[PDB]
Amino acid sequence: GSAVQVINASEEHTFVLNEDALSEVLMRDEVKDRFVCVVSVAGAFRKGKSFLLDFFLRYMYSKYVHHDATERDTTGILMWSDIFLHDYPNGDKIAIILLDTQGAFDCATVFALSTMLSSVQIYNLSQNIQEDDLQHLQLFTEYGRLALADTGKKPFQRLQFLVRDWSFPYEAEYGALGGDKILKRRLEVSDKQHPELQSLRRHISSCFTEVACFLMPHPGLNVATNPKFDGRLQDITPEFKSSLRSLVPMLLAPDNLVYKEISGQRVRARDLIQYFQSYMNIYKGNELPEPKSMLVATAEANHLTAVAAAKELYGQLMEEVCGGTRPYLSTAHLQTEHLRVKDKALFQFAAKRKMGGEEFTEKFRKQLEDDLEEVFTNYQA
Ligand SMILES: Nc1nc2c(ncn2[C@@H]2O[C@H](COP(=O)(O)OP(=O)(O)O)[C@@H](O)[C@H]2O)c(=O)[nH]1
Ligand SMILES: [Mg+2]
Repeated sequence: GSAVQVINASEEHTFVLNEDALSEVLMRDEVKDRFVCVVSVAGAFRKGKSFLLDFFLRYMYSKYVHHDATERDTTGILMWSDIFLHDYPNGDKIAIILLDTQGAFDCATVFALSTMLSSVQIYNLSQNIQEDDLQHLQLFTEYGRLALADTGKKPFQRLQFLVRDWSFPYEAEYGALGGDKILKRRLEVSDKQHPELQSLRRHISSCFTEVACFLMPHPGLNVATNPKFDGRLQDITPEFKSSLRSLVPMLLAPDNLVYKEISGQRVRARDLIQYFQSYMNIYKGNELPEPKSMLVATAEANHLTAVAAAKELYGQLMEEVCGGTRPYLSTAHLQTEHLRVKDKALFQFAAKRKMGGEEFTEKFRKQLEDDLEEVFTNYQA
């Protein structure tokens, strides 16, 4: 059809990455600018995830495109082949990504990826915001708390508690007005004497730019209880549809378009392909052990990305000004000219600022020099 959803990982029995696959799309000339949205939905299998998404399209394909008319046996996460570009004026230039968790679910421990990798997380919850649901949000409030000391800047931007089939609008009215009555409660109250480490209601704010909750009307017994739905639009309750119209926009079009911001700085799309394979290593270990750091893995991709960011620059400053149509023959101070570009590759490397440590970071520029300086010791003399 018009577009497909590409797998990124599998599971049974290992936990492969489809490196090419992810790469075979992000690298399209949406190589940029600003990965960003990066909107994801996750949570309870068949609490209607891959459906809220399916309206994210049949209602986005038409504010970015035609402005009027017109995981079967594997987990991992989805990406739609289509991607939604923008913008100007003071932008950006922004690609738009949709991920839809799925597959081996029986929240099935692949909500961290789909959150580590996301500028807008939609925790797709049912009935109520329970405590168990609140307990899956631990391994970030610590991971980030470190980072809070470390980077100094809150990782994670927006988490959207989405309550599907909320059923007492008389206490709290459907939508954002009541999303933030219910939420505010359940992060007061049982912060008072009741649970132990889930008392991370105290740390949450710090680790997210925006945390907000939304309450959905039950759609209807006919959608809820039917195998392979289509019917018609009437077949859905008006209360649902009226909510979408407040929902989907609320999230989409800028500035509800949320900038993916590692360290404290936006990121292009060509760098996701890094962050994707980086985390994914220390997930089920790549060997055995987890988690909390995490901060090892984020920094180590926070960093190796600037290397490849300031190595592309090297060539694309050297073999043009210092080579190519006037090639590889002595001057004898192309060296002097190469020092310049090497310097540029370091003087303009320290873009300010990534993160990871001190002896941990500069470890890399040690290997920029020794990987930059390996053209001075070249090529065929
Ligand atoms: N109760 C309820 N059911 C829904 C809602 N939205 C979709 N469904 C039903 O959920 C099923 C599909 O869920 P789906 O998104 O594919 O599974 P998931 O991706 O794993 O969450 C179908 O029966 C839909 O009728 C909702 O808001 N409430
Ligand atoms: Mg699904």
